[PDB]
Parts: sequence; C-alpha cells; structure tokens
Amino acid sequence: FYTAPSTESKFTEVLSKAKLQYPTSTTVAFADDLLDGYAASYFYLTSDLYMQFQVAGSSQRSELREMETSGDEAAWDCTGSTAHVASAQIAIPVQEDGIEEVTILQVHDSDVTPVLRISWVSSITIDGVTSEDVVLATIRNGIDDSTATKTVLQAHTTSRTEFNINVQNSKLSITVDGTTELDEADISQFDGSTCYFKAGAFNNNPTDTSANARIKMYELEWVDHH
Ligand SMILES: O=C(O)[C@H]1O[C@@H](O[C@H]2[C@H](O)[C@H](O)[C@H](O)O[C@@H]2C(=O)O)[C@@H](O)[C@@H](O)[C@@H]1O
Repeated sequence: FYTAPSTESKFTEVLSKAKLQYPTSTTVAFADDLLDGYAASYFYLTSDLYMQFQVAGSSQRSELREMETSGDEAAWDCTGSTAHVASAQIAIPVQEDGIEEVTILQVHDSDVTPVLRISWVSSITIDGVTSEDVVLATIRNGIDDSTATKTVLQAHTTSRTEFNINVQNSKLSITVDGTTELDEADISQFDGSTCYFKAGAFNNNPTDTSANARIKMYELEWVDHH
C-alpha cells in the first residue's frame, strides 16, 4: 500500500541514475528496481507527489546514491574541471522528538569521507554562536582530519526549498532558493579523490533510536557538463 516514486516522470531520470540504500550502506534497490515501482514505508510517493524518505536508528539511512545509466557507480573527479551539479526541491518537516540531525544531501568520496553534508540540525554552535533549528553545510577538512568547517545556510522552514550544489575546479558552492549561501568553498583537500552525490534521509546522532527522521523531495536531479 505504498505508491512508487517511479510513477512520476519527474523522477524517472534521477532514479535511472541512482540506487537506494537502506537502512545502512547495502543497496536494497538498484535503478532497474526503482524504475519498476519499488516502494516501501521508508521510500514512497506521497499523495501530493513528494518522494519521501523515512528511517529510524543511529546513523541509519534511506538514501539515493548517484549512478551512471551504464550501471557504473558515479565516481567523478572531486576537484576536476567538469562541473557537477545536484538540484533538489526539498520540504523538511518538523522532525519527530528525539531526531537531532538529518543529512539530506551529500557529496561523498568513493571511500569513507563525506566531502559535504547538507543537514538539518536542532542546534549548532559555530565559533561561539549558537543557532537553533537551521540547515547547515558541513565540509570535512581532510580525509585524515575528522574536523569540519560548518556554515549555516537557512533557517528551517517546512516550505519547499530549492537547494543547488555546484562542484567545479576545486571549489564548491551552495545556493538556497537561488541565493548563494556558500560561495566557492575550497575542497582541494579531496585532490586525487573521486566523488558522487547522495540524497535522502540520513539520521545523525538521534537521542531516541526509535524515532523516525523524515524528508520529502519534490524534484531531484544530478548532472555534469563540460
Ligand atoms: O560528531 C563528530 O564527532 C563529527 O561528526 C562529523 O559528521 C559525521 C556525521 O555525524 C555522520 O556520522 C557521517 O556519516 O560521517 C561524518 C564524518 O565526517 O565523520 C562532523 O559533523 C564533524 O564536525 C564532527 O566532529
């Protein structure tokens, strides 16, 4: 009794270029599975046509991982001259009690390091400034450095919001509803790495391991160019 996101043509291309991971890193549905009507409590189309991801547990995820239509995994040069762009229209609902951070978009390297996470956070303190209920960009400072540079992008709203990630020439930019909120952040620390996009709900440090994080996407696409 779940409608598949594949029933909406606006998702055909991204699903053809994705695989779904749930609840950890193992793939539960490949592109062909997704295109053939895959749907479950953790991944389904709502009545008003959002692709909704839902998951409970610490560091558990319901997440799409960028793929090539060939079936190759996406593995583009993180710092190369070819622009890689991810665009999404995301409605972040008020999260259930005990949900503290939910990652909704990533640039991830082809090993174990997220280059960028865009996440909702209940709270965050950056250089002495605490912000409540915001959308955050987190860029890891290196593969061998567990620390990250964090940037507030937006006050959380339930309204559908346009996010754009543009990666090119060792820099990364983020726009929110068309306004630049992170302007050519350096990611040269991933020279020599390959990268891919992810999108969905990835539940970070919940205080209630039973609560469900929940994220809705009205549009989603990832492209490259030159
Ligand atoms: O909480 C920390 O100690 C560090 O977490 C970092 O983000 C994590 C994130 O919580 C997820 O587990 C993800 O899978 O891996 C990320 C990682 O880079 O290890 C950063 O938030 C960092 O600022 C924290 O120091």
